[PDB]
Amino acid sequence: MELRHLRYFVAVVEEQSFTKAADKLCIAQPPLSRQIQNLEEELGIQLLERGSRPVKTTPEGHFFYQYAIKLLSNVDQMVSMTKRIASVEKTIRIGFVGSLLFGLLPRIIHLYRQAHPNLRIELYEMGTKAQTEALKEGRIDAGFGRLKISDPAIKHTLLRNERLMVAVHASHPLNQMKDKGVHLNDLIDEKILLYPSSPKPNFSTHVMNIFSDHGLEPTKINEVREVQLALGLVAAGEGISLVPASTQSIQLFNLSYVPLLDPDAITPIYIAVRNMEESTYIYSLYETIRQIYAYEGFTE
Amino acid sequence: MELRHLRYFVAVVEEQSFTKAADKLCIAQPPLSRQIQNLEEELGIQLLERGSRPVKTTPEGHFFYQYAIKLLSNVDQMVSMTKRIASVEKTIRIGFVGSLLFGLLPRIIHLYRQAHPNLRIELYEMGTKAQTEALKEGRIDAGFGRLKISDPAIKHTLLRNERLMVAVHASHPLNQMKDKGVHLNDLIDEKILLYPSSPKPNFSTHVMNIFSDHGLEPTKINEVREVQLALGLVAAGEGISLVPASTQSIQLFNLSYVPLLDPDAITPIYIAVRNMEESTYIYSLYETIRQIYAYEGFTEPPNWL
Ligand SMILES: [Cl-]
Ligand SMILES: [Cl-]
Repeated sequence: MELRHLRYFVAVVEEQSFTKAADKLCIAQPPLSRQIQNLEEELGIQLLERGSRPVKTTPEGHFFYQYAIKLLSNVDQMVSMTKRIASVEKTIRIGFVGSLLFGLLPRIIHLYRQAHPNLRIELYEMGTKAQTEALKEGRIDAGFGRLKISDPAIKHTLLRNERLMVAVHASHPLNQMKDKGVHLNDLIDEKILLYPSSPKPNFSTHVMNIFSDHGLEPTKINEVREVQLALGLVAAGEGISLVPASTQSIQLFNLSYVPLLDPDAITPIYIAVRNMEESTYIYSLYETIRQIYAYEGFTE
Repeated sequence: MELRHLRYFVAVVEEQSFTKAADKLCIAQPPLSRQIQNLEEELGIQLLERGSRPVKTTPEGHFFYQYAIKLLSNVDQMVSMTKRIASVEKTIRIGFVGSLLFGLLPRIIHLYRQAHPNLRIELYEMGTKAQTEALKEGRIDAGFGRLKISDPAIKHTLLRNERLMVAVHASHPLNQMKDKGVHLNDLIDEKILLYPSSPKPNFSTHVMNIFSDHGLEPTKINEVREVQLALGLVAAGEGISLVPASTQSIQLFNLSYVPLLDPDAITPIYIAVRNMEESTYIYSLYETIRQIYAYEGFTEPPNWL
């Protein structure tokens, strides 16, 4: 078949008539019907319900239609992307901490891909310290993390203040405050599961920092390997855990998330680049972030 | 006898029923009638003509009733009167951490004082944790500190972000950077003097928080008793220290204060009050803070009114 067949079919489904679609396609109705008849026989499948006056699709017709608008949209994308390629083949390398996979970062990267069709993008999971060294050595070009950096060779900027939340078993008394929220102070005597167990500093450093900023130091603490351990163990009755809000991407039976009322019970997200960085590719990454944030209704 | 006896008797006389009086006093019938009996047997006279409904007094009981209600009334007046002659002098109690003595706090208090000449102002040196408990128990009315509070019964408000500075001996290599400043990262392998040694959390807890916020954990740390010890030992060649910028009120020979380039190398100042605080005395304290800040060229903290 040809793209003509797909375009002819889609117009008929959208206009809901053989003659009405012919007007927008600028052709006569007899040959338009033949093409669709030729498409159906070439497929050996009935796509349109015959013979409806306001034409309706069959089960396979509806399926083929949704596929077709997507395939024809890909052609449009192909053409548009080809005309905006960078002549010199570039690679951009991005470091990130694992917790960022649960929020906006992936769709930011995906959007970034589309802005530079021929750009090779390499993604590396690394902590903040590793990010700092990699940047200075030029092994990454941007790092996304949750900790501030002290280093004259690095420029870090606050992107957003994500809220912290408490993961609890549904039967925990604190789950009564699911819609109201609680204070860090309410958590002082709980069994608290910190994570990950990876090289420090990491997210568990931050959580304990947050308690410490409020004059608090929990003593019933257990460090577990990764987020899923923390949440799985909470779901199994082992205690509670503090998580970034986006970790709600994980929902488990009898696991519940409770908001925190302390204004500074937060986990900031930063972008780190080299101090003297001015690559258009990195400015473009910043704008992609801004684009996504705007769609989400963020400032900040 | 006790006042209880009088209240029980008065109730039976006034209701003319042991049941109606029992339901008025929120007690069972038996104790009511036994207690009156104890009174009657103690005084040696019959006060009530029991057996007859409605319940009425003897001649003796009728007289006793009149003295009893007056006596009970007199007791209530005694208590009310005693509450009246209790001190009319208003006292405001203010908690603060010692490091704030080097900055704007004393002049804020002095100005506050001038605004309220008949007010007793009491000042107590205490840490954020003790402040929090003192506020909840009403032992202070406002607390000034350098740490956030997590307690639903307390409201804390950021007043200003004070810069941290590095205190060094004048011959330290870091002091070659006095004009430009240095980074927290530059201090990681130095001998750092933390203070004070008073109950945690305190200023040393905050300094190490600042480091930890920036992924740093200095290992050459020595806790000393007080700020002057820290600065004195620096001046003596024992290491370096991190101080609030206002601590520059203390100047020692060959002691040099070096700026930090990290934007978040700061030590915030907070006022803490009870969650539902609305006393004009405290609003006035708060306005005094804003007036002093405006005079100093500091950004004013947000409006109360
Ligand atoms: Cl996010
Ligand atoms: Cl000050």
